Amino acid sequence: YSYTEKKRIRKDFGKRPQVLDVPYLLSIQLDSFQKFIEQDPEGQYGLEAAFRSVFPIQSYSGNSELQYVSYRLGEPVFDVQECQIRGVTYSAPLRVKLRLVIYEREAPEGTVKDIKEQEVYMGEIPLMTDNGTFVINGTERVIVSQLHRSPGVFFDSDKGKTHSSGKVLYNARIIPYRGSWLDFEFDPKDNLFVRIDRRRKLPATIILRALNYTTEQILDLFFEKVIFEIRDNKLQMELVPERLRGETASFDIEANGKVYVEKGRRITARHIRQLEKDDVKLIEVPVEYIAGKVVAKDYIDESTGELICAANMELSLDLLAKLSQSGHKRIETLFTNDLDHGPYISETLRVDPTNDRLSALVEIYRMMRPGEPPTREAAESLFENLFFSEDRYDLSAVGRMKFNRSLLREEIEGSGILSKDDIIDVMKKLIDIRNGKGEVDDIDHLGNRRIRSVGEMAENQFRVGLVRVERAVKERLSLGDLDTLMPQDMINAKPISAAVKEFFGSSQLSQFMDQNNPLSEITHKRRISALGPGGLTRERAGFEVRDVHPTHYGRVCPIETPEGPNIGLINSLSVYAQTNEYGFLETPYRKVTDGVVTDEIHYLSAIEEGNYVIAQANSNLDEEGHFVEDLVTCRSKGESSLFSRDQVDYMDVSTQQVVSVGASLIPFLEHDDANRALMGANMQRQAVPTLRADKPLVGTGMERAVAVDSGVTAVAKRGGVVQYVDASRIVIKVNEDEMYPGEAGIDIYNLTKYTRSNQNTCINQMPCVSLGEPVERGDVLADGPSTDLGELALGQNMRVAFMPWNGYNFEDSILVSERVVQEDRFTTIHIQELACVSRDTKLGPEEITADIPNVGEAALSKLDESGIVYIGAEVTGGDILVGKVTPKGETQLTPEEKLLRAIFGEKASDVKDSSLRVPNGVSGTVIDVQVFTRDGVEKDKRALEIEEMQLKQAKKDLSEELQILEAGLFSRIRAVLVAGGVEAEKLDKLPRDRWLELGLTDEEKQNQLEQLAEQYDELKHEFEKKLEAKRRKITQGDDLAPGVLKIVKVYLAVKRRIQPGDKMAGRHGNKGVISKINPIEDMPYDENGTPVDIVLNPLGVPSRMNIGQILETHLGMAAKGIGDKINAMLKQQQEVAKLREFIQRAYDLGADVRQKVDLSTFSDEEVMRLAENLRKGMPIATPVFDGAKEAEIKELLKLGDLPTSGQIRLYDGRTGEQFERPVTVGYMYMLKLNHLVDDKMHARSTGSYSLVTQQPLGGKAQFGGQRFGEMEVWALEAYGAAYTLQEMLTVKSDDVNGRTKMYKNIVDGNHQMEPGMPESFNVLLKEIRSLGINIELEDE
Amino acid sequence: SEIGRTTDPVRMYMREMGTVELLTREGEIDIAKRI
Repeated sequence: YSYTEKKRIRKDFGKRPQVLDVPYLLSIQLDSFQKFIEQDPEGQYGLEAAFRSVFPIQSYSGNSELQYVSYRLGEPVFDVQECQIRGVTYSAPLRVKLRLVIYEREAPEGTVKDIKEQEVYMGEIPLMTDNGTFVINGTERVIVSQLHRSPGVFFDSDKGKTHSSGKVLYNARIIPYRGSWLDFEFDPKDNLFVRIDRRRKLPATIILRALNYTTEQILDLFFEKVIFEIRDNKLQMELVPERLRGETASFDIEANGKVYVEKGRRITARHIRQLEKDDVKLIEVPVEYIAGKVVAKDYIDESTGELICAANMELSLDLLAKLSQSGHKRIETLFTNDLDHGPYISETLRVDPTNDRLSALVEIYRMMRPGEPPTREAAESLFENLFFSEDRYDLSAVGRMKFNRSLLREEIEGSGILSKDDIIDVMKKLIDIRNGKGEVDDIDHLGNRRIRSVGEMAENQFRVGLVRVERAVKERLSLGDLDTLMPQDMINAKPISAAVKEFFGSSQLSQFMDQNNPLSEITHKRRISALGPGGLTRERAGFEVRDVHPTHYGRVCPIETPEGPNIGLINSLSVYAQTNEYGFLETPYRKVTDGVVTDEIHYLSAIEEGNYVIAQANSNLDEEGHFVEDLVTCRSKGESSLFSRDQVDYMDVSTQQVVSVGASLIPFLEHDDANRALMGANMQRQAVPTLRADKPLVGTGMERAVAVDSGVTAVAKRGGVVQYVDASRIVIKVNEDEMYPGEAGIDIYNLTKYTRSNQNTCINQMPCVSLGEPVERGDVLADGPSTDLGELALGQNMRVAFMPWNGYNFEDSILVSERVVQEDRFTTIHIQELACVSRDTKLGPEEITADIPNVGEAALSKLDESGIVYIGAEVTGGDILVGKVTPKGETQLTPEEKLLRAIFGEKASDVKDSSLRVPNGVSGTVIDVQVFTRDGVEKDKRALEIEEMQLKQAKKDLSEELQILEAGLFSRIRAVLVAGGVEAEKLDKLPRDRWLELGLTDEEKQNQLEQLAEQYDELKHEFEKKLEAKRRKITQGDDLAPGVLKIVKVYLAVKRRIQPGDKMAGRHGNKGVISKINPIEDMPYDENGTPVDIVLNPLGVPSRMNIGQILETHLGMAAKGIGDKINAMLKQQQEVAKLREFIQRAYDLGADVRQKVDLSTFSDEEVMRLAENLRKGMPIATPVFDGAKEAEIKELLKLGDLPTSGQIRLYDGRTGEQFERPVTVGYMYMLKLNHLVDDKMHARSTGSYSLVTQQPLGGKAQFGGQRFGEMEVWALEAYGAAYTLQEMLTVKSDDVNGRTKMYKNIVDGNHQMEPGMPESFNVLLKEIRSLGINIELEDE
Repeated sequence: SEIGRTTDPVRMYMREMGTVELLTREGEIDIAKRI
């Protein structure tokens, strides 16, 4: 199957076959950043697009231009490990070829005088590591993807939340990628209002007159003309029949025959249809009918010439009589009715004050720049630069796509800027929606929300830096220094460096990497955030953005979200969800062509997904592919219903398509309530890696994917044979099948040993392979933290009993056996870094030294002659790690201590002890010491011995890899020499190196031999210069901060054993705190004397309906019951026939399960290795929603000779008598969370105080006080505790004189306070007087 | 009139500053002659 997976095969209970493999889980980060930094031959993505966005830069002249040729990312100075050690960003220099092209003064062509083309250095770009992280100032960071509103036009409303009448008021919003917002909206009186950048609203026809439309052109845009072609008399009128739909009958219609409908009867469809049966075109209308209609044109006379009636005036008998003396043939009129064609545009032309383009531009100017007198040129340029300038407005390719798609346009390409047509179409569609011919958008739809990832946010910030340098380059080109300067004199790299440095280090989406376990890391990298620059604020994010929308299905997990103030604002990508080329989340679906469900997979976005009927993955289907049922459950439109088997278009590709990677790891998630499943998904990624990793007995099968797709393991790049395995390195001799020609064919994997994560946990890699073992490509070679043989192992398998035990598991407490502590099951290694910084002070430099005043020889016992602790020293709280003294002066002795030193003659110290000590309560081992010394400071003996050790280690590592690689080359040479022209015993007669001097008969043989010789010479001279690069980077000085002379970083390794107060949890939201650690003879025990490891309360189960923790227990007892059997067969030393038979029974169990494990294919050695890996319980995979059924759990309990009830008879360890009912005993996967009570417990009697107010400081890092806030003060006021309160306010926090008096009174045994005024009240009085206000205490 | 419409002292300054027109090469000369 593999070599790494048939070591220990997890028994799969899933029944649906897997059509699509779970993708690479970190594709989001890696694909986004690859689009950022790769060389795009077109200008679509990344740095190329950003450079072409601003270049060519042309000055306010025709003389010169700066144009862009190419870019290039140089090699990083330090690699990622050196960057983490030295505290510097892992980045690559950006070298850009620019061309300063100079045009001469006077030509119709403006041809070139010369071009000065050279490479400028603009900034360093932080490089993403192999696993999707950035090392920024030494720490690994993750740039979280952003769910933001897509650019485009969005039609919305308020539903009766205005005007107190329940009237729904619609609006349209054009949101660009970059530029000003453009809102149209309706007022409660149905007038259209434009509003730019959320400012005061103008009537929407003002923006129509800023465009060159007259009122006549506006009226023909937004209306259709009722024509009165009036003959000599009788008022003839044009009519199309659907214009009298629902018309109020102002007159009886007689034409082409007599009356159809008399007065007092409104027009229904039969009347329109019989009138068009009569094919009526011309109708005689009364005079009172046209009185009130609105003329659509400017009608002027030819007698005098001036205006008879203007456009958009309500026509009357008087004005029609006026034009009748002028004899007009046709008079147009706006067709308006109620509820099908509204008057809103005319009723808006009546409210605006503007009458031409200049007045509209001026009103827009007064709105945008108030208090600034508008000139015609500024009023014209403000509008033209608002939305119609490429440099100020970008409705991007996604914004143009969503814009055209929202207005039902065919093309999805366009300009980034608005046009007259775009704005008119938006107004027309808002009017349609007002007139009932459309519906408002759902803005929480995931067709309306878009993913913006690190490679796009980084590009945006780079373009920001590029325009910041573009203004200065355009300013420099306007100067007459133009013939002697190169392009690297006008390019300033510091603004461009600052933009990307600010993004990568200071963004809200640039987050300290969650590095508790592998699941923490890949959950952080697959995180989507609505927050961030350009997103929401968590304080003003309402209830509806924090909701599970129907479009989240398959794209965003509905379960994995944090529980606090930002819930539904931080989301997690689903397992199969990927991002469109436009940034929209899509999810894969199987195509259902003829009722046959095909293996053809289409990725559908949330807009496309709603068009189709999509069957569930719980839908059964026969061998040929057809549904075995004929009425399938599907989602058609965001609803879900039953459909016929011929209506379905797609099917879900998996049952875990809907959940994230974290929720995919909870077995029996379908039996857990969704709140508790949310808690379990959130707590799985707080688990701390224990000493030994323990696979889950009950997993889901996503464990291998999680452990491999994070970079915590060492995975075989090419297959081979383990040539040398060792706790710190694996050396693979690659198979000849996978070797390139001219290559040693040796893969070397250097394992990470005991380094600290971002969370101060331990990152340690241990090899899985043994010596000489065959590996295939993609096999796990070394386990990371919290992985066991390449499976993600976050916790330990604990034998739990669900029963109340004497109140010790009351209210989520957990009772733990003492055997759990003896066996070090939840012991975790934590690594602290502690820095001692020696600086220049004004009194002189601080000095790292072992000669410390007021410190005995006992406290300097584990310091070397340089004053630094030895490596390996077992230290505890208060022990000096680095001895340091600060020079001081002017001790200003009190007369009493002056006499004290006169009597005993003891000099005062000119230095004060400023040493680095172990924090109190922390007791660890010094495992590493790093000394960073400034240039010009002399290295002490410790820095020199550390650097000598580093140089020997660099030379040793390089000579070791050269020995390995040249051994590989010479094995290949010996193999190619006996492959033709055999020297099989002559080769061992020749000296080793001069096999390279053997001219061979070349069919192809001497070609390979000579490229192998060339490869060997290049390996030797590559080692030779990597040695000098290492040596120069070791002996060089450190770029420390200004003022810092040296830094000594000590690394403590602390083994933390589990103790009462440590938070423990299951994967089903069953958290709890250890209350007691019980002796083994006190724990409940079964008939065989086996005690229970952990006793959990059964009362936490039925109200918090996480039933999956019971099933996981029942299955965990079954799984272990298999191992308990296999173990027995391995202790009785049974034959391999019996072990093979029983393990085949155990793997064949299940109701039509999808996996087939045939052990007849296995050799006896492979069966025995499997049986040895299954003797601690057979691991079991229970896919989410596709898991084990309870009947299969009972069948497997029956196979292990256990009660299928899951409940056994337990005895009290203390009395020996039965508990009166059977108890659910089994195995649950427990996790130790990073809420350790060592980090939480803090106390303080007195300490440091703040400067301005003199109250205690904040945290336990500052040794601070507890906040006795306002509600605690109310609690004390509700009691009559006036003295307790008065000492909280005055004498414990702020009364400066009273608190030292209180200390002295406590020391004298006198528990009395002399309370004064709080110092913050004096601060308050002085701050109210710094206003113009005389606040004063009336001291009478 | 833009009086009473803005709070910005920069806009107020630019507004009252732009009410004086630039001088020619000849305007500077006879202002300097007046001085």
